[PDB]
Amino acid sequence: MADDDAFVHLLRLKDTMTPWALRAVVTLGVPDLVAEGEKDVSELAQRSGAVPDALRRVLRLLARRGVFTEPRPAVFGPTGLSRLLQSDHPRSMRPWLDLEGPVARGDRTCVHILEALRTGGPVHERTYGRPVWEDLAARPALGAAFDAAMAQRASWIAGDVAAGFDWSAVRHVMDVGGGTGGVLAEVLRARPGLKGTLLDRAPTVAAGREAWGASEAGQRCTFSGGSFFDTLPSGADACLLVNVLHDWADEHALAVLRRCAEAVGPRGRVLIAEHLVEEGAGGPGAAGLAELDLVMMLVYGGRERRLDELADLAGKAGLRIGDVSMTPRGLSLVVCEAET
Amino acid sequence: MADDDAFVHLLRLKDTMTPWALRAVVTLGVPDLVAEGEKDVSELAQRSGAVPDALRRVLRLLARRGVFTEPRPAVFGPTGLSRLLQSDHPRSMRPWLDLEGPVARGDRTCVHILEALRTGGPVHERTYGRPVWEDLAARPALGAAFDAAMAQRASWIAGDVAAGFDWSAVRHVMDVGGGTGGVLAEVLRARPGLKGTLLDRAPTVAAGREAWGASEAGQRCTFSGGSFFDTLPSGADACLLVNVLHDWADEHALAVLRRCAEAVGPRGRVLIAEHLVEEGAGGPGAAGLAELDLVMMLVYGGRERRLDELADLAGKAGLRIGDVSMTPRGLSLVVCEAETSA
Ligand SMILES: C[S@@+](CC[C@H](N)C(=O)[O-])C[C@H]1O[C@@H](n2cnc3c(N)ncnc32)[C@H](O)[C@@H]1O
Ligand SMILES: C[S@@+](CC[C@H](N)C(=O)[O-])C[C@H]1O[C@@H](n2cnc3c(N)ncnc32)[C@H](O)[C@@H]1O
Repeated sequence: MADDDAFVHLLRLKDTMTPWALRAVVTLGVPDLVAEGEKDVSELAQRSGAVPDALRRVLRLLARRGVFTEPRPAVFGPTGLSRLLQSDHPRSMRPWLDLEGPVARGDRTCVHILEALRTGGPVHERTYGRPVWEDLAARPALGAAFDAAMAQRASWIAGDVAAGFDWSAVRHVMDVGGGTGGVLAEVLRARPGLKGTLLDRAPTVAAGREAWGASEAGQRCTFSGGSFFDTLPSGADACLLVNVLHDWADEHALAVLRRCAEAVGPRGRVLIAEHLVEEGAGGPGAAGLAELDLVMMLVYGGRERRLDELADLAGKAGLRIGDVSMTPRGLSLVVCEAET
Repeated sequence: MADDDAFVHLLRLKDTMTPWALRAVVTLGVPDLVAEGEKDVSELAQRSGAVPDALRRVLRLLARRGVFTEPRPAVFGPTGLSRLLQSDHPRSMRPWLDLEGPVARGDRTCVHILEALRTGGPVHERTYGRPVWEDLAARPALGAAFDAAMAQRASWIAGDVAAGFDWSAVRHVMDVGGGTGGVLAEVLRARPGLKGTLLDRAPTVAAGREAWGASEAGQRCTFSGGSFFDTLPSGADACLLVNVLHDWADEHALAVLRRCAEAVGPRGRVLIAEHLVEEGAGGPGAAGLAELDLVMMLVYGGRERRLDELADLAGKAGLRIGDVSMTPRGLSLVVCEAETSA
């Protein structure tokens, strides 16, 4: 009749084999290997690095959850769900579940949540020896993979941010923590007379240059490698913070906003774009954001924030909330000017 | 399926924050703390060992999943779900989720699942320094907590074992690997005429002696400390194996069946009570059993087995599979006898 069984509900929540069965199978590329059709375990185990027995058993669980079909014993075919796990797929989940990549690799922190509760700080260092940014920097290939994954998210959100802000009284925009520059590229091409500056890590900006630095919009952008905890390049009236504040704890997220305020001068405008948490939660939107927030606590030192917490940071960095809007999709867009 | 529906369902499957939030919060005793009613985070944080902000954010994820209530910001209260996580509770799930206890401790092995596909064998040693049995033996407190947690699963299935078998042909049963012996005890007083023996480790059985060795059932039961891989005690005409084979890789599980086949002699019984995996997809619990099988692979060297995986193992010990009937509660029961006859 209805969904009233508290015991069953608890069984849904406590499963930890399924999420790591899932991640592992994506890492070993089984969605790709079965995309064509039914494949028996001997074959799937050979191509990936796997023991046939173990893989049979891991796929059996995931087949009980509808990720794979098993029409006979030890043969596994594709489903609507496995389509979404393929590299092939337009909006693929692969970069977020692949343990080769840095994003899913950070989910190994889940086992250290107790220490995270004791110290109130991140546990990426406890899992891997160094905290997230340090070891993404010491392993460039991991850093490149991080940047490529983030570029997939940015690419979806770009056209919306470009439209979502007013660019009339803006002559030079700085994308601070802008990744490969997917958002800035859109802003500039949408507004032919804008100057741009991509500020990020050196190999990140350089990979961004290769991608679109030759294009019409690329010509009107300086690709400036560096750190946004230091002083920023001068002469930007607008600074753009698209999904960077939630990576950082309160003192560090503050320091970024200070450097952005410093960079834009008085009556300069710092433009923030995040998904913000909302007190009286809701269904799938708020639950997903609360999950993501624990990823921020464990991997990074960060946090998803409400509008009012964002306001407490802006006030301590000589800024004030001007115009809060929202993209027809849920991404909120806040413009901040200077005080006095 | 179609894209968005598939997408929704995948999000449920991929979530690793929730199940560790849940285990963290159970380890800290937050369900006990809110049993009386709403508590502020300040008090929860103070009474757990926790930073308030860290705990708050953990609790609001679990709030959106229905484990706790949050009626105003930063206050958390009990639910039907949290009631089941109290130590207090009769059907309590705390021992399966408390990371200070041995069961949930094993769940940390999930992060090394790729290594387990690489080699095939367990990764408890990779995670903790020793394989599951050896650091359970090296930490007496975990050893008792394991036996207390296994006795709770024994408690809910012992009635079904007694009525599920025919004890008429039996004189002296021996519950091999039987734990504290909740399955033997319910067997010995539901059948007054029988004798008993409980083989497990010495502190496991001496604790079982303290629990019910004084009772009327316990007077007829020899509480023997030992190892079921070595020669079993002499003079039983049946051996009982209640959820003991799924802990062991084929080769160790074989050795256990041989000692059971040897101990009873010809015209004896080896009675096996296990949850068996089905080739199709059962329902429900094939999902749950496939979940458990992955724990058995990662933590222990073990496996959930089909009837025929059992048949092969009993076969190689000179046993055949006789009667195969199933409990209402879903447990398969099989009487094994000597392979070759008359
Ligand atoms: C969430 S990401 C990318 C956000 C970007 N708007 C996007 O969606 O592609 C945050 C960015 O901050 C950058 N970052 C981290 N620490 C930094 C530092 N000290 N200086 C400059 N950039 C940094 C990362 O390299 C990354 O590109
Ligand atoms: C799954 S449990 C037993 C379940 C229990 N009979 C019940 O019905 O709840 C596994 C048993 O194997 C036992 N065990 C582990 N190593 C052993 C050894 N060397 N000798 C005897 N028993 C051992 C454990 O103490 C534990 O009681």
